[PDB]
Amino acid sequence: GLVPRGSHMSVHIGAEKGQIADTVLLPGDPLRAKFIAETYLENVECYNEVRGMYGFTGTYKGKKISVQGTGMGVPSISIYVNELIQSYDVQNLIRVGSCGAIRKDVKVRDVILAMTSSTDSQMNRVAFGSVDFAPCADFELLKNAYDAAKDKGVPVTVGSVFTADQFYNDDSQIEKLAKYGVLGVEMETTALYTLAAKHGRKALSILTVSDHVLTGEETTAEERQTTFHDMIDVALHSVS
Amino acid sequence: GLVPRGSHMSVHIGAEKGQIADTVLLPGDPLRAKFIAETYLENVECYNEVRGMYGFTGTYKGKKISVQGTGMGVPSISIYVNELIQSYDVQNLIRVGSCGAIRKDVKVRDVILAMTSSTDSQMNRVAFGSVDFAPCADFELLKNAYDAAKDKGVPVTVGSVFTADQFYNDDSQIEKLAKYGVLGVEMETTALYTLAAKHGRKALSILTVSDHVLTGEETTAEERQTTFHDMIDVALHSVS
Amino acid sequence: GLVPRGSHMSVHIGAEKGQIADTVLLPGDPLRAKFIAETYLENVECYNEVRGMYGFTGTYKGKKISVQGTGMGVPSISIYVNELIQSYDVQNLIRVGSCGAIRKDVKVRDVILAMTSSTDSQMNRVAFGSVDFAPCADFELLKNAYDAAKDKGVPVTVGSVFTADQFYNDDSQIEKLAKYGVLGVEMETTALYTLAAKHGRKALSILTVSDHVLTGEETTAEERQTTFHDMIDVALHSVS
Amino acid sequence: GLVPRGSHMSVHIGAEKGQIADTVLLPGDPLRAKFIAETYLENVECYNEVRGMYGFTGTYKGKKISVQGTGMGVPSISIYVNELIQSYDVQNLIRVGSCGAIRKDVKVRDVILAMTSSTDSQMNRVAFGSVDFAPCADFELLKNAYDAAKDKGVPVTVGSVFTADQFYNDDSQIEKLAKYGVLGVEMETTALYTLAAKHGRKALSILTVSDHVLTGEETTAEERQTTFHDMIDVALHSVS
Amino acid sequence: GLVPRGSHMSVHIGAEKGQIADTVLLPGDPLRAKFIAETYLENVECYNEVRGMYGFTGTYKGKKISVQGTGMGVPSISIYVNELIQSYDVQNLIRVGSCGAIRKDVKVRDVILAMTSSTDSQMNRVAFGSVDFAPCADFELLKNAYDAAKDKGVPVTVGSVFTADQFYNDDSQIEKLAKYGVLGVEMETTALYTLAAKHGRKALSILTVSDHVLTGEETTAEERQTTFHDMIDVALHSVS
Amino acid sequence: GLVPRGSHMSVHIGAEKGQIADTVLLPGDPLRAKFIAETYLENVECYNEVRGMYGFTGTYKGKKISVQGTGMGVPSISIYVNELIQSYDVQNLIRVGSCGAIRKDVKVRDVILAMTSSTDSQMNRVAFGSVDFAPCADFELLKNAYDAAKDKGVPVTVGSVFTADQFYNDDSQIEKLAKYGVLGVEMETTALYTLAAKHGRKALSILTVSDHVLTGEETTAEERQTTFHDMIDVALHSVS
Repeated sequence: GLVPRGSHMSVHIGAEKGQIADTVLLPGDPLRAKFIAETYLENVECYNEVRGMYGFTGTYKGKKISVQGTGMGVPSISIYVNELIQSYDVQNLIRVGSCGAIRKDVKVRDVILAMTSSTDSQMNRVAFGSVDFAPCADFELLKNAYDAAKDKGVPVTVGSVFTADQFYNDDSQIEKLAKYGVLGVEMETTALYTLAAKHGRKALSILTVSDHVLTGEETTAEERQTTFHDMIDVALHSVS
Repeated sequence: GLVPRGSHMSVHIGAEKGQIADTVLLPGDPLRAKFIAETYLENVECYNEVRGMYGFTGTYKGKKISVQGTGMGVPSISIYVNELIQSYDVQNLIRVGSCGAIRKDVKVRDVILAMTSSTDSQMNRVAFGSVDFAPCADFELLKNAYDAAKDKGVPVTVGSVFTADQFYNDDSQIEKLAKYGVLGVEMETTALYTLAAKHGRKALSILTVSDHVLTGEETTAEERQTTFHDMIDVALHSVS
Repeated sequence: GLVPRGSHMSVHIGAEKGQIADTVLLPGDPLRAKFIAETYLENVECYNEVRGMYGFTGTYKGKKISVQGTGMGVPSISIYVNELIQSYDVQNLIRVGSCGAIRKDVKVRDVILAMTSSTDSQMNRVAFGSVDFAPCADFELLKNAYDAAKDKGVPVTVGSVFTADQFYNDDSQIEKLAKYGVLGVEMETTALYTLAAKHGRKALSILTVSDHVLTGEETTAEERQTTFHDMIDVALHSVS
Repeated sequence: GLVPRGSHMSVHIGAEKGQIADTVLLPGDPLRAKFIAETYLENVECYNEVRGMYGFTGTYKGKKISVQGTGMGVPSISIYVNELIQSYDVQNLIRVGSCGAIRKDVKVRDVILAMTSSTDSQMNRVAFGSVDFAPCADFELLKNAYDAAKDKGVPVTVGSVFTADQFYNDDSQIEKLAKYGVLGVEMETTALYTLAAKHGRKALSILTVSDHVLTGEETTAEERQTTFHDMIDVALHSVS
Repeated sequence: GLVPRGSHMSVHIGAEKGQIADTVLLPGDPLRAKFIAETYLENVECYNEVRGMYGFTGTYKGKKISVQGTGMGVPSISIYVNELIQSYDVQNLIRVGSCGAIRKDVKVRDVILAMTSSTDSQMNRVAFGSVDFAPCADFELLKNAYDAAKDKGVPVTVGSVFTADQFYNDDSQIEKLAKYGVLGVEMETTALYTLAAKHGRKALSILTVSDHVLTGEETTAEERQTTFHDMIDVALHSVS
Repeated sequence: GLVPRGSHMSVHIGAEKGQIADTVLLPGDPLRAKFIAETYLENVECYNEVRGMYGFTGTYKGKKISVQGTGMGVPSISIYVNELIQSYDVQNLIRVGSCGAIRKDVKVRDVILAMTSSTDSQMNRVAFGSVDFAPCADFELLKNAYDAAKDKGVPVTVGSVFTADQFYNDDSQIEKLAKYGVLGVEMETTALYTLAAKHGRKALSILTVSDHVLTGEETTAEERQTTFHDMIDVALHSVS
């Protein structure tokens, strides 16, 4: 190929049978996938370079864990999640990413566990028409993560998020969503939760606050990096 | 009035401030409201008879608790939940009701805790248009309920439900909903969860299975009554 | 059961074959069902106590008439109307209820006969998708009611209503509906008219004004009660 | 102009103030407008030739009546009805046209009076969004027409119709519409009823059967023409 | 018939096979169809008088060309285009009409070639539901028209238009459409392009400016008539 | 930062304003952006490494050109296009990518120029509601591309495409879209064309066939690489 190609079984992932673990962390940024795998895992290998969307496999306290970049937005993560599920038999899928907080009571240091997500994606209206489908986290994964946070005293907030198609949106309804108690905005959760459930696999999204969208309250690198480490510790402890 | 009238502040509830507790159990059937209050609570008073939609307040373990029938469907529960929240300052709202199970893996003895609900009600499209709003349980209540169930060894399943407008529906999508992991069908949760969140109150729906919609298999009175009691016990332990 | 159970053939109505008349009046309030049956009919029997949603049968000038509370909202009346039609072979279904007036020209003393109803329920979009279905009264019933009113001099207005899902609605379009000539808001007619037509039965909604929703002009008990009497007289004279 | 031009106040009608009566019959075919005016009215003048969409004014038993072709479809009739209402102060608008019957029980000789109409036009969703708006005939006009038919012994049916955007429609739902009681299909009524009501004017559609859509039962010229004459006689008598 | 009838094969066109050319110009105004045929073509015959929607066939530099009025709006043109395509085997369909300009940069003398059209017609949502279908001109016709205009120095602008259902529309989104680059508003192109494409025929809409919608800046007869002649010259040269 | 960060002015592009050209080629795959820049351009520098979404700038025959990976799907390309337009004042935006052909008449060697795109993205319904917005290519770029292809003898097809949200879609309407003349499926064009038009910039999507969706017929490496090189050659000649 002119550039790396996927496998016949997975057009966007150039891996073979067995190279991807049953449990996969899913950051949006493939360079964060790299950073996570190299910083937290042992015996790391890169199994995918197709489209520069790096995927890695290594071990955490003897258990195989993969870390796969998803890109941004429902259509991008849907491609990777479908291929992970259908071609690599992945069982547990945990997004680890950022969100923009939309309520003042959402604190910079809180690790957010998404129970569900609202969206302006049409993906579920395409499937259900007049039905509003509410995606749902796997409770076992969510509870294990909450327990991992609580056991250490890591601040954790459990609620809902909004999965946006338009990062830049002149027609945003973030103010109203915040009034209805939605915690923050990201670009992946609705797809991860819907596709995992449709195929009987377990999904969870863990998120940290990268900014406060409505107040412009600033975040610092120290705050963001500490909370990021807590997020990855929670994700890994919860599956251990 | 020709029949009992609501109060000026609450057109559908004939009570006065203080007569309803800050925690209210919400069965759909006002005769189950009566049964619950008289069976489980002490020193019970009926504070509402408007439209025969009985509401009661009594004592459980040193606190006042109320039990208010809601009727069936999003529009009916919305009227009672709005009035309880806005006129009686209710803080914790816990639906206790039945659902039709739509998956083989949902057992007759399972107490269901709804994380979220899908719907064919237009109530959220009316507010949000192109946005699919995903209603969300209060996790504090949900986790307390889960912990109460686990403490006794009551079987508990945590996931999503479908809030139907049409109990009889030629255009039902319950097969597809079940494929997407939805546990069962009921007629209230979307409204309870959306309105509680909009007003910063805490809600949870606890459900027991009254029938298996897709396999057709019937429940026994012994199965239903056992699980009903388990649901009420769990409910009475959902608020810290 | 712990509380009254429906019959096998009608989950929400605990009656047997023959106990319900072929002509049924449908107030929303089951206590008004009781008031109507006991005040206007002879030899009254209560055939349903399931969910406290009382239904009665008696005679009016030798004709059997039933009066069945429906509860509030499209989902609730849909349950009762489906069971009445499919399980008890009911032929004539006449709602007798209240509405909030939305036009200054609608007088508190006018009995309203609904030709059709607009709605924000999704029930018909669930069935028809891109089609806007316009529910339609049975003209024979409507004509007979109009003639009954005119023969005595009872004030009568014929036009359309709006069937709301949300009695409390921050996103109401009642101002625009009034500009388009809609008379008032209630919570049942769309379902009654659509379901009766689907099954080839005759329906009509007769309504009286409980409130002036936009002008804030209040109604008195004397006005409401006289007009209620006129409504029931029109319903019964019209079927005689 | 290269061809006849509308007036400054009415882009599609080349008339002056006063040339159009306050009561206007609205056939879809401008040649039927000519036929009706010439055959039924005295001292006929043609007030419009713009776009060949003929409009005429004459007298029937001394009352001024106009007959204006509308063309086919919601957008075409909307142009004429808006201009008639807004620029010529028209008060009573009565469509006289054809429909395709969609029920076996609709008889070829029955004159149809439309109480309301369903549609697949987006015109009302454009205005109301999540609301299904149900257009409504003026009851005074409808009742006058019904009484004129009964007085003259003309067979008459009253019910609802469907206003189609697509005369040829691979995605038609007319079989389902017929099951819900809809009598026939035409292409104008939703716009006439909605726009007349929006401006506080009176409208009615009277229709005769030109075709049996679902059965291909045949109609004859003699049947069609006799019933057409009945329709026009009903329209004119109802207005005098 | 009381007035002219269509043929059995084409309900709205009273012609026989062979009488209509494989290339048809489609003005909305049948009097403009007449003007075009009589002014530009030789040996003209009128093949249709049904509903006064005149169609003509003649020759231009020896080539058979038909000119068929369409009426206004998606439903009217859809009737004529369906019949032309399905009953008369028409291959090339070129609308020649007017539009209201919605941008300052669209000049009164510019001949507009529409690449595509937006709409508020539901015709494509009826077919595709959640999909936004974008109708597309045949590029060969478009390029031939472009080349014909350039050859003479006739000013030409290529871009998109908006096909409106409501010429008079209180809920218009013209301002937003102009911001997204849409050139003008007309009432036919979406239907023409969609139906031509569905049947593998070639379509193009050529348009001239009759009005500036947002500024009320005036056009004169001399401007409109000169540009009209340019439009017909481009259409005919382009098929020569 | 833990990984590369965007500029304050462009959250997802870590470049200084002067590092990006006024003309940007937009492949979905950032490794194809690398290949394009290294293969075709002189004096190449990489200006972005944020999220591994590489962007490069060099010269082609003396003209400054950038090549920026967009990722897959409307939300991803919308981020990059908004930042290019708003923060780097990019004027010409040309997607160079793959599509799945959906018609037998689309040949493997055909370079496709998209005039417009349909979609199942909700992005335009979010903005326009009841309006179907049809995105439009810049005709100047399209015509230059067409002219360049013809000059070289590269087979070119001009028509419409479908912008999918779901690469894997159980509810796909590909068969119907092909019937309506749509050429192929990709995941970016609607966003590119909509956002460029909204901001008065010029856009075009050029596409090559990666496979035949509906016949399973595969392409070969030699076919794909030949046509890729044709596409880039054409693109490098689309700006006037």
